[PDB]
Formats: sequence, C-alpha cells, structure tokens
Amino acid sequence: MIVLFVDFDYFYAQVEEVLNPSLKGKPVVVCVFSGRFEDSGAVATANYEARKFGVKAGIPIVEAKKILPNAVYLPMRKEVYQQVSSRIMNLLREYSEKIEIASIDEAYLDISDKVRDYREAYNLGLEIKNKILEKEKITVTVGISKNKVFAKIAADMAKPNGIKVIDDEEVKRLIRELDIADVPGIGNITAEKLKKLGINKLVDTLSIEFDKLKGMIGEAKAKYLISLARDEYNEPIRTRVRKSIGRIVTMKRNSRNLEEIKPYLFRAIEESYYKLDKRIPKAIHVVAVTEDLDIVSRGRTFPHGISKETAYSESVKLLQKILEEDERKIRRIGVRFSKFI
DNA sequence: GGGGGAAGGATTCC
DNA sequence: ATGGAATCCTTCCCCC
Ligand SMILES: [Ca+2]
Ligand SMILES: [Ca+2]
Ligand SMILES: [Ca+2]
Ligand SMILES: [Ca+2]
Repeated sequence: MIVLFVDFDYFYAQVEEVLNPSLKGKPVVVCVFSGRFEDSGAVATANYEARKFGVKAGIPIVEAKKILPNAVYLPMRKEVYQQVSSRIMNLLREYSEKIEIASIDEAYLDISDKVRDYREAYNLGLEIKNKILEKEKITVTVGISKNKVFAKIAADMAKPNGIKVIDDEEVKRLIRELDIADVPGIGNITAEKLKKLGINKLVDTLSIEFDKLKGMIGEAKAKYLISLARDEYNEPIRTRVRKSIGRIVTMKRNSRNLEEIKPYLFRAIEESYYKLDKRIPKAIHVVAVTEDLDIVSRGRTFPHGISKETAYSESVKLLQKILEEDERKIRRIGVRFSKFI
C-alpha cells in the first residue's frame, strides 16, 4: 500500500494573497473578529512571513498586533476559501478515485493500483504540486508513505512547498526516533499523560502493559499507537461524510440574561439552517461557552426531523437547562444539528 | 453479561 | 482567545 497526502500551504492566508497578489512578501494575518471591543478576537492562520515571528493560529489578534503592528490584518472570508478548496479537490479526484477529503485543506490519495515504487510516487507528487500551482496558483506540500499517518508526518516535515517520501526502512528508524507528541492525535493533554507513563518515542508503547496504557489514554488511542508502532497501522482511505453542521457566535458581553442571549441563539439557528442545505437532522445541541472558556451543552433527539420553527422552540428550552443547571455567565452561544435522515 | 442508544464531556485538528 | 467539526470516553438506560 502507498499513500500520497496533500496539505495546502498556509491556506487561508495563501488564498488572500492569490486574490490580491500584492500581499506576497508581506506579513499576512487572517483574523476572526468578535466585535466586543475594537481588536477582540483571535487569529485563524497567517503566512510564513508573520509566522516566523510567533504569529500563529490561536493567539489573540491583540497579541499578534504587539508583535507585528504593521502586518496586514485581514478578516476571515471562509465561503471564499471553501469554493477555492473545492476546485482543487475536484482536480485531485482526477489522479485517484480512492480519495479522502479530510479537511478544507487536506486530502489522502490511495495510489497503490496506479503506480509502483516510491520513485514513481514521487513523480506523481510533482505532477500535482504543479497542476495546482498552474491552475489555482496555490503551493502545497505532499507526503508519501505506506499509511495515512506516515504520509501526513512526511508532509509535516516538508512544509511549506515541500514534498517528502518516507520509505519502509525509514518508517522503522522513525518509530524508534520520533517524538510521540509529533504523532497526529496527540495533543498537549495526551502527550503529557504519556510522559508520566514514561512514553516518549513511538516504540515505548510496546514496553508497557496494554491495560495500564488503556487506563491512561483510553482504549482507542491505546490500540492506535500500538498498531502504529508494530508497523501494523493500515487504515483505509474513504469518502468522509459530514455528520453535523452548526454555528457559534460571540456575544458583545458575557451574560446570564435569557433575553439578551436569545437574539444570538436564533441568529446561530438561522445561519445553521441555511448551512443545512436540504438536510433534515433528527438531533440538536445547544452549545455554550461559559465565561471561564469551559464548554457545556444540552441536546435532544427526535424520532422525526427538526423544522426551523421547532428548533427555535427546543433551543430555548435547552438554553434554559444550561442556565438552570450550570451557574456561570455565558460568553458564546451556538447550535449544532446532527443525526440527519 | 451485553447490545444498542442516547447524553454529557473530552480532546484533537485545521 | 474564534469558530468549525470529529472522535472517543463514561454513565445511564432499557431490556433481553
Ligand atoms: Ca495547510
Ligand atoms: Ca501534535
Ligand atoms: Ca469541565
Ligand atoms: Ca494542516
């Protein structure tokens, strides 16, 4: 088996540049504002110009500005970035029929019955970096190896505009010498847990009793890491299917006033129901971010589908269970439809 | 002893 | 300090 993984370089910022080529060479930060105060909000992504000074995804806009006051701060235009991605995904389906669109800027190609050896692989890699650069004027990074995970690690190593092949013998030196926090699925919480278990490199999972491992990181992560380390991971490329839609908005100010919140809550629903297309969810969740950035949500499943009018009614109820049950002020409120028929 | 769901929270990734 | 979505984990639930 051979996986070719494609990762679109500094994606949103790169789109804003493509759409205004004057931006190239300049620090570019794609911002998501919140309209509480003037520069309230957070950073979505930024180019490598900006990123080289610590301006990354997730920091507040405010921080970013202290660091690079004269950078180009642009507001997020997701609709736009979505149409552009789509076109590249269509283009991608013209190389393998076996394709997993994993995110707005990521995809996996199964190219086993379409190439022999990593030399051919590598070449088809170049054909795609190219075709995209020509068609949609976008740089990407490509990773090639035997499974999705090592395909994706390969890409992570070559970013940006890179390409990298991990062969089977290097996969082995990796398992020995790769930091576990660098494995996909291992956020900061899981990395630290493993540290305490004295698990630093992929190989360390073999030296520990499965039950203790399972006890610390759950059964799924457990078997995931273990199979990865045994050179036995081989999960299949398949058409991902969208299982929930939803909106979340930030309120001008934190509050516990039902009548103050509702106008944000219904706007979330309006946007949500627009985003639904013609899909009918059986389920609805009302999602609150309390003042301390904790998250809490009540939901409900129907035996039928949920009309806009009905969803209004239930969301108001579910909002109340929150305010009743939880005792915090609420900073953000949104909705999420799922269980579509 | 176990299969489903369903709900609430956890964690991750882009 | 945003906003979107997936996955997995525990408990609870009903019932066989
Ligand atoms: Ca990317
Ligand atoms: Ca990581
Ligand atoms: Ca909590
Ligand atoms: Ca990425």
